[PDB]
Amino acid sequence: MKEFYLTVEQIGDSIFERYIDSNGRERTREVEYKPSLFAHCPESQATKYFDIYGKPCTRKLFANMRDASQWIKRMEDIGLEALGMDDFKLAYLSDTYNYEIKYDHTKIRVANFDIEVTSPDGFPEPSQAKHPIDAITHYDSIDDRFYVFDLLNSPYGNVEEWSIEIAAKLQEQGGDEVPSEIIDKIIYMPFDNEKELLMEYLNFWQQKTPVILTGWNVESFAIPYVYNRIKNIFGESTAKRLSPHRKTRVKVIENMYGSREIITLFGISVLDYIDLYKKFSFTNQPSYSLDYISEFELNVGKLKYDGPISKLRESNHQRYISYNIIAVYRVLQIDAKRQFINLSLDMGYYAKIQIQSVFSPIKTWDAIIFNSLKEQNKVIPQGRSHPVQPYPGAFVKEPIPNRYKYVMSFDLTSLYPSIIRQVNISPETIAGTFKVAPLHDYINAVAERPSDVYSCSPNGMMYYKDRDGVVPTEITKVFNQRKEHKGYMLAAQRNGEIIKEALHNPNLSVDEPLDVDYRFDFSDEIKEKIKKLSAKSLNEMLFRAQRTEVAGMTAQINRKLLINSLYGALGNVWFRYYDLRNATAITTFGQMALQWIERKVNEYLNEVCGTEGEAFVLYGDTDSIYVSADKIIDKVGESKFRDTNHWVDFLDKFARERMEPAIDRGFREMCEYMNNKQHLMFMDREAIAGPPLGSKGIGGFWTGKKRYALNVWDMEGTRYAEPKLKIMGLETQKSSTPKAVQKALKECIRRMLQEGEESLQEYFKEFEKEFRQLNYISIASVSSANNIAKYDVGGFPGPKCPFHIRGILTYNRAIKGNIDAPQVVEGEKVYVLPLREGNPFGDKCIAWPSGTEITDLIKDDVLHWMDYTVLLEKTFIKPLEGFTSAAKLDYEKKASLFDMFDFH
DNA sequence: CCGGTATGACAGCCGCG
DNA sequence: GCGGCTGTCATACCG
Repeated sequence: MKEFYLTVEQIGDSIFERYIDSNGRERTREVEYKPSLFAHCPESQATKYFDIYGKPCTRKLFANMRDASQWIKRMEDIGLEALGMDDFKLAYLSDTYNYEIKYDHTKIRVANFDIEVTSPDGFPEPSQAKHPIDAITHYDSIDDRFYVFDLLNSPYGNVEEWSIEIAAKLQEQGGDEVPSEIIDKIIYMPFDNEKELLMEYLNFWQQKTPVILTGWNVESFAIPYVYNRIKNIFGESTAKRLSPHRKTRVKVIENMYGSREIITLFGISVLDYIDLYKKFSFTNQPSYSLDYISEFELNVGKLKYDGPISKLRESNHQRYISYNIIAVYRVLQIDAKRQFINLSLDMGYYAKIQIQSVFSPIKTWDAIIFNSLKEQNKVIPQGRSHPVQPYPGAFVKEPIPNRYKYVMSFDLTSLYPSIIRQVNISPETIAGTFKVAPLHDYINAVAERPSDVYSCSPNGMMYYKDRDGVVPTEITKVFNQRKEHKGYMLAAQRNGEIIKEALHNPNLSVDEPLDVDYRFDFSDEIKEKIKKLSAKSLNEMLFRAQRTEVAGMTAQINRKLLINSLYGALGNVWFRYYDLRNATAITTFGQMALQWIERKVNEYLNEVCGTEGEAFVLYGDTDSIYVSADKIIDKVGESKFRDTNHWVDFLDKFARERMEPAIDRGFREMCEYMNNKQHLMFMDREAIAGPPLGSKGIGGFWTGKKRYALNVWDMEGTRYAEPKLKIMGLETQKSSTPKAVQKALKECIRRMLQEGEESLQEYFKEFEKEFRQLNYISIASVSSANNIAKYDVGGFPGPKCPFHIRGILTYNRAIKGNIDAPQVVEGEKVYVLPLREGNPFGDKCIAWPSGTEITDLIKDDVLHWMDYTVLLEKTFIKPLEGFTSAAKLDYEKKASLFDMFDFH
């Protein structure tokens, strides 16, 4: 097997590596690595090393890393450039592994653990770690076992041993519903005192030292609590043993608001699943607690207990231990579904970085490019501490707030990556500049042609058409690998079809699955002697065909993620290949591309419909245009179509045959006008919107920029049997909007587009009467709690104090003295409720932590004073007028027509 | 260490017989 | 004060 790294660290003049060797064993080694940095040299001096600009460089080899970094410092103090990879870990990875890394996850120790800490005085702060750790459940991926460490005696109670018999029983049989899947995998270890527990867990830690450390909030709680607990009882030297290299660092992470501290454990890659979820899930959640995310992903019911957390070990220790195990297991079930760990491994090895760096698009691309350039014997440029200034961005069209019956959308393919390739945008390819005219003049093509020899962007940038740019080449590569892994996935899909027919007529003798590649599809030379084989062997040849089929998509997804993350990296000042003018070029071209095609789509549709000057494109956002298909329908009449599906077919056929080539011809003209290297503005039909045929619905409406709703029938050649609502930017798609309200507004939107005015009025009328019977959680708004102390003046709302903050300061007055009550942590989101005049609180709102039921100390009175009428107006009625006034509909039986004009 | 533009809510300011 | 208008802040969205 091929050798691969696990963790990599720099300590002083030696790098510390953990790795799997040629025999599958986990090994560690200190290396006094000899790095190589690069300086500018005269022409006459010959080497094979050149920078990205094609300028000669001399490889300067250092004895140790101290000397290397001391030299960079000296180059700064005078005004010269120090070329090469300054991050010596990365340069080491590339040297030890100068080939395509193929990893085996089975050999990688992935640990996820969760601790329990009984704390009667509120949340147990990890910095102090003053309370005994009374439970640790530690799962090891290699062992496939759960290791349970259970404290039996503490200041907070003497408890009996946890029973694995009871833990298996049904909820109505004695509690604890630990699944059969993991019951055989639990290893239970009770302890007489805390010192024995921590010491045994630290010995356990030495034996099964995690390479990847995961869990929920593990970096902000579990790690720093365990480390500080051991440090305070035993000492720093004992606590530092959590690092296999015996080195730890206390790191202070600071946001734009607030500050906290984490512990770095050199020799361990920490992938907190909360951070892993937040980055890769691509959906904002009202709460980021484990129980809420588990509910979302796994559909698993509420993990319920009796009383508060701080009294659960004392009252039901059996349930206390079981809920610590399930908590670990939930993170395991989520990973089984989303694969965010395998993905972060697959991306990390591909780029040849340390796995924690995949949280940073910067570090990843910095290494992928570094790897390719290293083969070319090319030298990477120096990082320059560029200042921060926001460059211009995407174009968004202002839409007329109206109803729109029929809409066809058209989206461009990977717009920004495509722009980079089309114009050849890269640091070294910057050819020159030209005097620019207003963007409009380029959109309308009246301004003189920018250049006869160079590839151009509307911001005044010129790029060589003959050079192959470092950035564009590298993104073409990833684009090609994505394209190549279709030739592996679909190739297995061709082979997966003739298995059910192969097993339909088999002949058994000897199980002989001959070695033939699944990535490259089978030919008639192999297909002839593969169907007459054994019946039992066909199952294994299908099992490995499915293995390759998923593996093809797994790598394919990682390429798209890499594609989509490039632009953001190029726009980041801390990026090695960052250039202000280049990022401006990517974006301004996009501004042109969208408006250019808008101008072309209108001109084309005017010619075919006979009219002149009418606006067919209603809305355009970044890479997508929206076209009103009203006149196209009216051209053949609505009553001529039999069913809904018959007019969806018509617009689909029209887009395909008539509109696509018009779009295609328009962009080719733009490529020539700009003198670009390659035409890559491919725009294909996205969505087809409209009401049911013979119905009083409106089909779609806009209220403003980034706020619209459509009734979709087809999305890229896929016909929905039942129509889907594509709501974008409206309240129903916002995390702030209450749950019951969220669904009721969506239903109002559904009744608008599909059923008409009369139906909307009927639903709204009744949702008034039974509004008060709905759950109080489903009618509370959600907001992030930031800068609470900034507006806090002795527990009182200060100058310019927000509404959600005003609720937290009413909450603090309500929990006055009670250290048992749940706390509002800054950064964490909170539920918001309004309460009427005459309330026994002070202000007019109250806010409690999100994802939880409000405490019994105030639920007695809050569920009594909360103003529904104000809540009905603020969260439901006001947003509804937003929709209805824009759609030209009325939600209420009789409204005056005059109450729409601004008047005197 | 991946620009654009919406709504809610507050506070300054101007003219308000 | 009572609305209107506008700058600001905070939050959360669209690509």
